[PDB]
Amino acid sequence: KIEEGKLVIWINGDKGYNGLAEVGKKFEKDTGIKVTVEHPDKLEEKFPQVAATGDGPDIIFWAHDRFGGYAQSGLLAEITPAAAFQDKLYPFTWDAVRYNGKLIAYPIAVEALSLIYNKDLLPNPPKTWEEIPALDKELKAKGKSALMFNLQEPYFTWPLIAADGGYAFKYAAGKYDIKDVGVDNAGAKAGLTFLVDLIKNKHMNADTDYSIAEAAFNKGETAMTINGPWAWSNIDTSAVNYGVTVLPTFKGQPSKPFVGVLSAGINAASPNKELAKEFLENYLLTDEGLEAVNKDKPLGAVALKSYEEELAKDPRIAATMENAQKGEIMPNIPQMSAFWYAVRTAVINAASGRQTVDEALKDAQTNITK
Amino acid sequence: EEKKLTRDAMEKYMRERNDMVIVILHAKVAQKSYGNEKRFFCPPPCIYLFGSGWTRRYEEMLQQGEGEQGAQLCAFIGIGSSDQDMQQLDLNGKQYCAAKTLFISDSDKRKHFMLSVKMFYGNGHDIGVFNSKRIKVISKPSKKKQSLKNADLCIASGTNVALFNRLRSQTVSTRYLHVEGGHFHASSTQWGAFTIHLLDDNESESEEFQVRDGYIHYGATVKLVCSVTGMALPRLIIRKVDKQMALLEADDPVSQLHKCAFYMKDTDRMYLCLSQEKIIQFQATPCPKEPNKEMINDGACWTIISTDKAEYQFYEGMGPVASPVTPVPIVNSLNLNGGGDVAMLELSGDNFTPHLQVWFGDVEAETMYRCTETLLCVVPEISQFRGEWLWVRQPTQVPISLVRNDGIIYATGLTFTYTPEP
Amino acid sequence: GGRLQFFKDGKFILELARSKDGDKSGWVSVTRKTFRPP
Ligand SMILES: OC[C@H]1O[C@H](O[C@H]2[C@H](O)[C@@H](O)[C@@H](O[C@H]3[C@H](O)[C@@H](O)[C@@H](O[C@H]4[C@H](O)[C@@H](O)[C@@H](O)O[C@@H]4CO)O[C@@H]3CO)O[C@@H]2CO)[C@H](O)[C@@H](O)[C@@H]1O
Repeated sequence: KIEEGKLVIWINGDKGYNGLAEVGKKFEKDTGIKVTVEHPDKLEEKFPQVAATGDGPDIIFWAHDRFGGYAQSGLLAEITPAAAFQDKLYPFTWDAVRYNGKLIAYPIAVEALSLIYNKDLLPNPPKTWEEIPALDKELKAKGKSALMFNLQEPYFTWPLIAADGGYAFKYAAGKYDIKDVGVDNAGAKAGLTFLVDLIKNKHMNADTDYSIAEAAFNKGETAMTINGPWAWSNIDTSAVNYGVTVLPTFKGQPSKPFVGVLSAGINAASPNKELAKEFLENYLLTDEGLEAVNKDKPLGAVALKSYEEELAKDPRIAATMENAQKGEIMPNIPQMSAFWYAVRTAVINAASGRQTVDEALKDAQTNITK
Repeated sequence: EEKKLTRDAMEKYMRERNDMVIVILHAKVAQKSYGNEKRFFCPPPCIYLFGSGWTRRYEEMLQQGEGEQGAQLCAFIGIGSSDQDMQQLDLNGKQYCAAKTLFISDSDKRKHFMLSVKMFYGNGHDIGVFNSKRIKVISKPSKKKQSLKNADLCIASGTNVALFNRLRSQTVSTRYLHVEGGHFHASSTQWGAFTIHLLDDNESESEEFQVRDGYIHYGATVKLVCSVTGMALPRLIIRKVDKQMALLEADDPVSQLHKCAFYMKDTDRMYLCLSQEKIIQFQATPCPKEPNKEMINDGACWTIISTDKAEYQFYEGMGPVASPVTPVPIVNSLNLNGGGDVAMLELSGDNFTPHLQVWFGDVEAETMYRCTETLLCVVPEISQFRGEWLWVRQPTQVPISLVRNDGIIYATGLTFTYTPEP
Repeated sequence: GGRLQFFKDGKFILELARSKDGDKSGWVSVTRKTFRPP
């Protein structure tokens, strides 16, 4: 089904896909190979559905957590770069895309959530989650709110849930123990209880999603948001004077974001594997290719050493990496999506009142391991 | 212009599910016409059309300029031999049509046959040929104890039957047991298929009653339940009829086209009886000469016959096609196939071709054609359904379809759920 | 782990569970209310 002599790329809608299309245009001018960049919704779920029948893109971009599941189903071509190319990227980024001893994708950039704040509404942002209720009361009296962030995606709420003890899979005896899940322990319950208490006390709304939080922060209605590097371009074009800083602590402990490595996998059903490798290694993973993408939507701390060094002085990237150091790089194992699906429902059910915090997390604990 | 089914076209289909449905209700056996006398099939085979797709297609053809005659549905029914002598069914703009003049002459030596319903539009656009289930050719029932001569001639508990009464010197010849508006009637135009359930002799009167298996014998306590409405009669005792009298001593199995009476259990000789289109209780008079015999009314003599149903569903996923939608693939069973490197799902049925793909909801599966009775497929990625766990109230029953290369979608009656391991 | 249950006109006909550690997955038929003595 995939057309030979062309490249089809899938990348998420929040990433610099227009910048990636510019790299695709340069590739086409030099090789005669047309590159089509698409950003379909639920691409990470569609990829295993269509790639199993020989369809799908030649190249798929997503954070590395999804890739072990794709590799287990035989959907990815093995990545075998020459030593001289492999050395151009940070070893820990190659570790994120290593599964059962094999490289299964090319690492692109390191992402972590940070606290983003409006310097005019809030020159001194809170160091703790505990002081957000009093801050919101003060801002509400002036028709503003303290904080708005995406409550629909567990990626955004996980840093708080993990802070006091929540974890996905315990690492033991050289591997992740898929039967040892940490979503219903005391720490995870304390984190989710605090979040639900914010909703109960009307400091946050259970319905707040990505677009609602982005519009509110970028219009100057909320003093703070929680977001990744990709969100900085839209704030730059707004009138907001913003800062990017360390996430608030909870019970005196840092918020622990799950760190993602944006990665590019090659479809095992692609008849254009050598063209995909040439595009990724010779065009994208260069100072020029990453700059074109980064200028569209910031990538975070890129995997390419030379270009990461060039951008390293950006204080927004230093804050991203300060938050990243306090968290951990996601596992890439197949059970990762099972963990995310279960935690997503637990947060939504507890935030809406459909389940108590305890019942939501106990049920997520069971389902993540099931 | 033959077009493959797209995910968007499947998603659109899964929203409304307006499948074109054809139902053929008929008896499992047919008595032969010896000499010149024609014994028309009784109850008359009935053809039902369901779904909004029939009227929609008609209105589309009128707006396309086909005209009334061109847009009309044409339906013919035959016995399959001689193939040439099919009878027209007046099915246009109707929910159903009964075929009242079908027969099988003594010259036809087939032991079994199927009814064939040929359908097309007035403009010549072919729909196809839809078969009934296999019908056995039988001789007139005799006055002998059915010592399991054929499991086919007997009537099992949990199977469907039609019940009819032949009227002598009346303008209405035959009346059939039928349910409408929560009432049982003796209809002259319609017939119901009733599930006959065997009950234990000590089973009391109730709606949520017991489960019992085996062949129905005379003297057995039975429950007759409408296969469409679920309406039931009170407990009955199926009894053998000789001349115009019910035989209490009969214990022999109930056979095809036997004349039988239904005694209303725990009443004073009350029998299920017709009076015009009405269903009543009629009191039998005990025989002065014979002790184990009760004189019943003509309206209390019912002829019993096993029935069957053939159902076909299709949907033009990519619009009208140049080829007939038949033979409609049928899936009877599923099993996991171990023989081979990867454990594949095995679909057993009929009318499979190398032009069919298995779809799990809106996800197309890798399908391997083995023979006309077997298809194999690789279960596709379905882990996205974990997104619904503790979100949906009940697990979603996801439909499994067979899709043809020209976009025809065939509903299979198969669904799956994806739930946490207990 | 997740389990697949198949239904024919609403009636339960088959259950599949995922294949163990060795080596890939994979589906196995399962009879949860049947004990087979070794
Ligand atoms: O119906 C349930 C929802 O199912 C789908 O969402 C799932 C994804 O399929 C899972 O992969 C997972 O998503 C993770 C994601 O894998 C992980 O990388 C991280 O995603 C970040 C991303 O790294 C970052 O670069 C940026 O894009 O923000 C993303 C988060 O929004 O965290 C995700 C989980 O929050 O779990 C989700 C469900 O939570 C489907 O796409 C949804 O539409 C559907 O509602």
